[PDB]
Amino acid sequence: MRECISIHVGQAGVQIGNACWELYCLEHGIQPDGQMPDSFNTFFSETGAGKHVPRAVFVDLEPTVIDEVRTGTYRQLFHPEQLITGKEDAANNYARGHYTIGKEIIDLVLDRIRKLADQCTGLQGFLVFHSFGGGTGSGFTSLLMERLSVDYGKKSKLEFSIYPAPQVSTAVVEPYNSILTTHTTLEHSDCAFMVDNEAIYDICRRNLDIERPTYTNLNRLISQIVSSITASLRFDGALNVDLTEFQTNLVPYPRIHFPLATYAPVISAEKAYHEQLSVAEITNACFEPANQMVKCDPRHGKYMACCLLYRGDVVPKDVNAAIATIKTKRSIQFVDWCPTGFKVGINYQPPTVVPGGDLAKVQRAVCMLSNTTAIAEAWARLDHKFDLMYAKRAFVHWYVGEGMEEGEFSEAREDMAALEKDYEEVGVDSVE
Amino acid sequence: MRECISIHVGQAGVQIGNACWELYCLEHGIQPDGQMPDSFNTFFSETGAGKHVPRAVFVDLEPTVIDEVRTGTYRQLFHPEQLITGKEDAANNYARGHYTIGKEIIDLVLDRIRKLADQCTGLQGFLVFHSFGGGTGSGFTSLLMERLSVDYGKKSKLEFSIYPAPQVSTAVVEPYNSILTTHTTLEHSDCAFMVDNEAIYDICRRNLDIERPTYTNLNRLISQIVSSITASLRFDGALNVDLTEFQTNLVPYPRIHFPLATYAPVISAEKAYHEQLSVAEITNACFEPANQMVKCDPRHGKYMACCLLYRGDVVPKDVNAAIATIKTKRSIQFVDWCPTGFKVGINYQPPTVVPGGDLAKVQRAVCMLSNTTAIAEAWARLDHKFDLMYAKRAFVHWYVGEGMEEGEFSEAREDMAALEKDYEEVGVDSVE
Amino acid sequence: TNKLLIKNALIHLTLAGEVNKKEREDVFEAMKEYEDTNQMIILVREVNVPAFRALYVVVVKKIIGGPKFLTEDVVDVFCRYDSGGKKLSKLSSRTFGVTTDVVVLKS
Amino acid sequence: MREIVHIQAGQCGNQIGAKFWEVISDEHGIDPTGTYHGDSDLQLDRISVYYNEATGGKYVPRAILVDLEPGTMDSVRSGPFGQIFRPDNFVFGQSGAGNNWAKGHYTEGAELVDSVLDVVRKEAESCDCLQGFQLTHSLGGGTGSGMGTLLISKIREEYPDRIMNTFSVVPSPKVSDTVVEPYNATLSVHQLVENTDETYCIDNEALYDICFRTLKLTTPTYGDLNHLVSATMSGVTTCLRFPGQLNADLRKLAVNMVPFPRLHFFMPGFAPLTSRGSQQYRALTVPELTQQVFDAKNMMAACDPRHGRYLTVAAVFRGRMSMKEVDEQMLNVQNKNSSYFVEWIPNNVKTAVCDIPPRGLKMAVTFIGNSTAIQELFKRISEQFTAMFRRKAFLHWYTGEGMDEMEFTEAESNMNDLVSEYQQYQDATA
Amino acid sequence: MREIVHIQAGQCGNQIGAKFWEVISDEHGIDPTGTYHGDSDLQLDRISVYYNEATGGKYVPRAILVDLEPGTMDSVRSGPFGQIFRPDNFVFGQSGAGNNWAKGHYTEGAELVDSVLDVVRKEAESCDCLQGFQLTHSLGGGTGSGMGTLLISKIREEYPDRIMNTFSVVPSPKVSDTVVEPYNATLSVHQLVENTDETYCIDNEALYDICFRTLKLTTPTYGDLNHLVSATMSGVTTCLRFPGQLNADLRKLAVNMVPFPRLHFFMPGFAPLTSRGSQQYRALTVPELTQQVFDAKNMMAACDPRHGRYLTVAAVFRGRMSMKEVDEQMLNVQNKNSSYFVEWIPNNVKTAVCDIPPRGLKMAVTFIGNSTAIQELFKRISEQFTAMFRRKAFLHWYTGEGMDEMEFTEAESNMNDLVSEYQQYQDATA
Ligand SMILES: CC(=O)O[C@H]1C(=O)[C@@]2(C)[C@H]([C@H](OC(=O)c3ccccc3)[C@]3(O)C[C@H](OC(=O)[C@H](O)[C@@H](NC(=O)c4ccccc4)c4ccccc4)C(C)=C1C3(C)C)[C@]1(OC(C)=O)CO[C@@H]1C[C@@H]2O
Ligand SMILES: Nc1nc2c(ncn2[C@@H]2O[C@H](COP(=O)(O)OP(=O)(O)OP(=O)(O)O)[C@@H](O)[C@H]2O)c(=O)[nH]1
Ligand SMILES: Nc1nc2c(ncn2[C@@H]2O[C@H](COP(=O)(O)OP(=O)(O)OP(=O)(O)O)[C@@H](O)[C@H]2O)c(=O)[nH]1
Ligand SMILES: Nc1nc2c(ncn2[C@@H]2O[C@H](COP(=O)(O)OP(=O)(O)O)[C@@H](O)[C@H]2O)c(=O)[nH]1
Ligand SMILES: Nc1nc2c(ncn2[C@@H]2O[C@H](COP(=O)(O)OP(=O)(O)O)[C@@H](O)[C@H]2O)c(=O)[nH]1
Ligand SMILES: [Mg+2]
Ligand SMILES: [Mg+2]
Repeated sequence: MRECISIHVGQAGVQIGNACWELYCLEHGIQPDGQMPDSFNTFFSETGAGKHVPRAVFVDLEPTVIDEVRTGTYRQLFHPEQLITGKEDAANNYARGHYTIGKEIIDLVLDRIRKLADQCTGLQGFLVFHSFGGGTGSGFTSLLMERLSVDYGKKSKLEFSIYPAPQVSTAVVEPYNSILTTHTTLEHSDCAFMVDNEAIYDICRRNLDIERPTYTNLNRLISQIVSSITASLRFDGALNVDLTEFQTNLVPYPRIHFPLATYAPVISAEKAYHEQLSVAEITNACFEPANQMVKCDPRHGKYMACCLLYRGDVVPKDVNAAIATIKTKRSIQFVDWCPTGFKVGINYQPPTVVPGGDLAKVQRAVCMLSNTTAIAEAWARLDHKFDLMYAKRAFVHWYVGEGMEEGEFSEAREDMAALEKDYEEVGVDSVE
Repeated sequence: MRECISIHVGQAGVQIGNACWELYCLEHGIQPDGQMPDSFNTFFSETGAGKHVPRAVFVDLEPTVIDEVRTGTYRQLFHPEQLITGKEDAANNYARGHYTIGKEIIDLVLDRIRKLADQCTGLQGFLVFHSFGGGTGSGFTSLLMERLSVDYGKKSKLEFSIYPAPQVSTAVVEPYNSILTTHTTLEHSDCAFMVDNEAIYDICRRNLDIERPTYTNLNRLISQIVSSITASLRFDGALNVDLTEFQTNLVPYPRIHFPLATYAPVISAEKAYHEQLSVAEITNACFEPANQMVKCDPRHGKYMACCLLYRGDVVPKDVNAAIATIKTKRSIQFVDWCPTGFKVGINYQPPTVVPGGDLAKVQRAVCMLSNTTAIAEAWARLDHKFDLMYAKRAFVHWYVGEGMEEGEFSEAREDMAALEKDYEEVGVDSVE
Repeated sequence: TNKLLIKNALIHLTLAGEVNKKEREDVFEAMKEYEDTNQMIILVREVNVPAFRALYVVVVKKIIGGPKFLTEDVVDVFCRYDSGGKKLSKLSSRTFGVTTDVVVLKS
Repeated sequence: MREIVHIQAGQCGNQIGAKFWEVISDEHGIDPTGTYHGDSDLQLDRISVYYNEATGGKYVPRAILVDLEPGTMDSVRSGPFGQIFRPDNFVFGQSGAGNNWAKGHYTEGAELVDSVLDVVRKEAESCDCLQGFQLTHSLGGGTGSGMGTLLISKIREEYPDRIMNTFSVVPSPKVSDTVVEPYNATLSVHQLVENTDETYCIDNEALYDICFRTLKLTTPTYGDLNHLVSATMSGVTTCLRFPGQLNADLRKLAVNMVPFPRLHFFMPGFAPLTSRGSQQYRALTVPELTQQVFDAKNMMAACDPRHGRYLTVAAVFRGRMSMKEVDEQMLNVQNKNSSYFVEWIPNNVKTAVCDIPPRGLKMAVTFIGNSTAIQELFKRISEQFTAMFRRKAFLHWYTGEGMDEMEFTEAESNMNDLVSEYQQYQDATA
Repeated sequence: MREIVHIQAGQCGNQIGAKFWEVISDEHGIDPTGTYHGDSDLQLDRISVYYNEATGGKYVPRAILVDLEPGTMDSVRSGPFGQIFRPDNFVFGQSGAGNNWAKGHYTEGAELVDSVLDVVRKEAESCDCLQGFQLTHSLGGGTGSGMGTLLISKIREEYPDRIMNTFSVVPSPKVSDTVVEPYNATLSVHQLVENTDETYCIDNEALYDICFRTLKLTTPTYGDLNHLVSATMSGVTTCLRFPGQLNADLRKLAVNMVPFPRLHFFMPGFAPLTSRGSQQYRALTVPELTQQVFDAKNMMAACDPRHGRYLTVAAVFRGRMSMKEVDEQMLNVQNKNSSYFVEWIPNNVKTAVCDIPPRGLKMAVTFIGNSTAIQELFKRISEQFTAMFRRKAFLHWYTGEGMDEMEFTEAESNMNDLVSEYQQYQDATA
């Protein structure tokens, strides 16, 4: 009676979606065929026969990565009307994923979401998995967040945006494909979770002792975080928190709604020994600078509204005991106007392991979702990567030729520059 | 409820600590695995599973000696993040243990200590094992005692310095590295115990009849002395003495805090017969000119504040009897201002023999500590070994080229020369 | 006195090759009357891509241009030229000294 | 889907095509007959990008072969992998090459052009989603410069929204095999920066030294130089027809590369280039496969990368490797080559990784440079045009076909900007 | 970690190294191919100091082989352990040796200097913690004195904060195999006190008397002289690549040793040196492996240690022994020889003990002295300069390449202080 659905726009959302839907079948005994040997109705509109198809719409412009799904192990799971493909990709071009080619199949996408809201009576929210890199994942979501607010408007719309790193970038027009996706979705997003590609490599290197992490392994860490946010629907816990409740505790203004996730503990199999990982210990591992999955220095700002999503055998006294240590500490300075900014959710499931993953089986976990202040310097970075590449008019001739104007680039920067004034608007102290 | 961590800076500190942590696992039935088939909470932050990891931080710049630990018998024992290595050693150079390489990994060390004292509610003291020889063992300690006096300040900070021998020295800048590390640690050390190599070679020849003492065998004697100081926490006796209770009895003036250890009886296996080793016989063996573990003549001075730390089956009547024999003797002269200067502790544990060691199993032991007078004649030694190498300005060109001023060498000598005046300040008779 | 640690990094990491040959030959004769001053540091555009922007001395004075004088607070990191691998090596220091040779500014 | 047409023109192009469709057809496991014998089923999942299924389970290449004499077309037909082609494609003339730009574009190019495009149209109606037109010519000769720079201006008249990518062989600095190649080049550069999208400018002079130094051969035949070019040629499109962990195609390798609509002249590269006996000394790891790439000896275009700077840099990999080893090494070389990149382009390493190595190796790297290092390629060619135009030598053949004296200054006026802009966009900062 | 580069220059240097890498290969158990066959796993724990692992578990040396003619490099490549090296390292020239400091530094040293250092730069990028640079040359010749004294003045331009330890065979008093070796050494002494850190002055003269009296041979070939030198050359570094009790390394063998930044000329030593049959007469104890050392017959540098005194005397012991027996003997020989040490250096013995003896012994001693005994090495050489400069014979060859008549007086003025400083700090008391 509470059903959330998921959309997989681009490729970086689709291969993360291969890590999510593999993982849900382990937490419920679901086969890849949909067979199983009662609260899993939040993701699976079932059939009168034995099969549990998922609630997922895989839209893609190029037919490349979808054919790995149509031929892989989870071929039999999905309904083959969900698996929507096309002919030519946007190819890192906002004007080929929002104006030219993305205009074509948009009436096959929304009409497919139309036939999934009728299998639901308690429709809950949206899960668009995408990235800010390409012009498909950040050029078609910007089209599609406009459309699902025309359809509903009053439903929660959660993204999981894979963030462009300050160290490593595998594109060239990537600071053009991020300023354009802000302006289009900022008036119709709900709460976009930032996850960085860079910071997972350090967590795979130091805390896990993996020197060769593949894209198979950077998505296992984003699999458990998405499994932790939606852990309160599929299971009964001590203090549950539904998806409609995230938009009020975490979003202080109609602009600042960019939380960065953080999972803990992350340990190797050999280091499951040698330590005990108490809730008073693993909570201090949340607020380290060395464990944040978006590369900033969190001791260079504040914290407007944190949020802790515990799970496993966790004592709610020791939660209060571990938190009362934290607000007494020195380095972790919250915001003056926020009195005390936590929203703690204790659930009754251990963090389940996937076979083949290099994560130890621990008895408890936490997915901190910290709306910090200091990430605006990382928003200040992707304007300095805009200004130097726009005074020389570099790479503009691909956008102009496919339906995009010159007037809409210094426009959205000033809109982004208005979003950068708002974080220093937070950092003031309105005294007396 | 009482915890005392142990840090092993250098190489000579660590190779003693290879023999120290061998002994505690004998005195508690602990395997090298951390398995075992409320007395051991002072050295083992135990896990809820079966493993008792020690409270140790092995840090060294050169990665040679630490790989013996990571491949030895006690591989599985230590928490592997504790064992900290680096690349280029200080290599007997003070400006490469404090200015060049010491600034590199000081933050991996202190943050690792930071994650040990949070597992401690009753934190008691420090045990920094370091030798005065190298520029790692006397260049990284002097950096580290500055830093841990910023974090804690009030806590007790015990060290164990392997003294430079008066006739035998296996280094050339060793009379430089003693005057350098004194000046830095003298304002922040607590009670620095002097143990000499050369006297342990004497005891291995005469009282033990071993003609080939290896560093396997010169460390078993220091392993018993370190164990008997920390024998009152781990056990329970007729009169116990904690580690904070050392620094008040032993340090009269805040400069003179350099006592020398003495263990007794040190007998071979064949000489366990032929004698009786009574509680009034072994205490006369404590105050010999021969049986001291620093090669000095104790009859060339006085005794400011002795200390006796017995263990084993000891009756406190004869302790009062054997002490009363000692102050009536001729050669032993206490200082005129100290009325009676003893501080006696009795435990209920015989000293445990280690297999392979050539020490005989006895019923009782004594770990004599004595803040004596005449050790400053051996401090007068390490300035005549300084002046002849500073007049001709030898070896200075390695210090200056690695971040070290020239003005900080006659400066620290005068501070060492001020330390020479205070022992002769003691020995006078302030009459009327 | 670290003339070797900076001239090596002028023509291998910051201004190397045939492109800026006219540029780095200017900054040899500019410091010829100098280097009796003890230490000299450079400004670096970014810690990821080290490009040369300004040449300094240690007395912080610019001779060939950012700011004429720097503070300790606006310094991002303190980098050490790894001679064995022609890269940068970060430090834990916040003040100046013999160890630091490469500084990066903030924004 | 995403079908590509492969047109061949000139003698130099038509002998890569005997080797290219041997480079390709050994990856997909294609016999000399036209059938399938491979083991993996991943090959036939994307066989239709270059092929057409015929009756009997046979696959034939989508190649269209153009010549002005039946000389070299008879060699490719009689050669191995020659009977794989569709025999209607072989469109050839009679008058010979002429080694003459004024003949292959104004005299013979004006007759056989419509008999080419109707076979092109027959090959394009059999394709559902047309991607682009990879064309194999060379700037040196007269067939592949008059006819190869005509299908640019005729098929883009028919297909104005596809990708046009030529695979050209550029004249060398030291040796010259044509006396009028300073006239065949400048007449073609005028036609390339009109209606193309990219051009993999490959030299011969740097291609010989790699066969001498790095490959360590003795007698390099053209069967071992085109063996090395066509190895690089298949690596561009191998992410368009095989599953990769980070996908690229012939538009992602078009938008990310080209910063301005004229500066689109590339320079390829390849790794590993072992020796026959020195394949037991170097470790085959990603930090070794990159340090071989960013040295100047491996650049097949005969210029120095340390002269001039880079604008955008691609690095298409193959094989099965890990994305941290890639992203560490793409950071690591940009530290130690920081002065060689340009300032107003940040994060200037485009990177893609496929998952199918070449048949027999373990991993391989295809480099796609884009630099201001090729400013003295055009400075070299436009000077050889200058001295040969003052004394107006060799002019009484082009003028004899009716070509005007101003048009040689017109094409020289076009290259006058293009030399300036690699200087103009070098020291322009912000 | 702590990798070491092993550059080889000159004919004399390139024939020790062919024997030197035969020594290192037998302590770690290395075949001629490159694989592993040893029994102990302690050998491979620090294998990465001289080696780079290649594919298939094969280790190759980190050696860079510099030459001016292809003569001697043909002998090493055709000889055994020739195929262990990497065939890109063999950097050689064409114009012969020359036996000419004006040719190995001004004529052929000007061209082949960057073909060396680019291979040096390729070896250093494959190293994590770069330690130092051991160079195998000889003061006598003209390849190992012009080219070998150029690489120090180019690598310290590139690596100013490392250690540069050269292994120089020094000309003998009686026999002289070069007439102008009094010109070769005094031009090389000018280039080692500039930019080195230590220099093992090994002679030929005293090396035969060890091979005649102590070893009791009849016909000493160079295959047995360099057999004896390389036994010392591997002993200095075995406290870095094997676990020891009281450790030492190349920087601990720098700060302990060198009192002033110019007096860094060391003299080697080794024990035991048995006869073939007289190994059954002498006891193999540490008090016998010390009295063999501190006598003058064991010194490989041909000078009398009793003339002049010592400054810092290190003695790296090896094998399984006990530290009391060590420190008893290092005290005993300082009591009985106290007049041969200097007054103002107290406690003047550095001592190291490792635990892996050579294959077949039980314990071994490597002696690294330092003395004022080599005032009459420089009193010998600088006078042979002097009588060959009053008439200024042999000058019309070095001047012929462009060398000035003051530059010979500059290098002679450099040695004029260095003779005085072993006299200035000899009787300086306090
Ligand atoms: C059956 C047996 O034990 O034979 C011994 C042996 O009899 C004696 C006589 C050897 C032997 O040495 C010689 O005959 C000799 C000849 C010319 C020059 C120098 C030595 C031996 O050849 C040498 C050899 O030494 C080694 O193997 C060391 O690892 C040595 N290796 C080499 O020198 C070497 C020789 C050939 C090829 C490659 C390496 C070494 C020493 C220091 C540092 C590294 C390596 C040894 C113990 C033996 C023999 C075979 C007879 C002695 O020498 C050494 C260097 O060990 C000479 O006095 C010692 C005492 C040894 O007992
Ligand atoms: N989390 C995650 N990110 C990935 C993975 N593969 C690629 N990426 C990221 O994807 C980003 C590029 O955007 P993509 O989504 O792959 O591209 P696209 O949306 O399909 O658009 P085009 O490729 O231009 O058609 C890069 O920043 C990569 O870091 C993966 O397996 N997991
Ligand atoms: N008691 C004892 N002393 C030792 C032992 N090993 C070395 N030493 C002493 O250590 C002193 C040398 O200092 P070290 O601490 O070993 O050197 P270091 O501080 O590690 O620095 P490096 O010089 O870089 O190795 C000498 O005086 C030795 O006698 C040992 O096992 N036991
Ligand atoms: N790489 C390569 N270059 C070739 C080959 N054949 C000819 N060339 C080059 O092509 C140029 C001559 O042009 P060519 O194509 O034969 O003349 P055309 O037939 O009129 O186009 C010269 O620069 C030749 O080096 C070949 O097989 N491989
Ligand atoms: N110990 C030793 N000395 C050698 C050897 N070969 C040559 N020498 C000495 O090297 C000197 C001649 O120098 P050489 O290196 O051959 O000339 P270069 O090639 O110009 O450097 C003479 O003193 C020779 O005795 C050798 O194998 N061993
Ligand atoms: Mg895509
Ligand atoms: Mg050490």
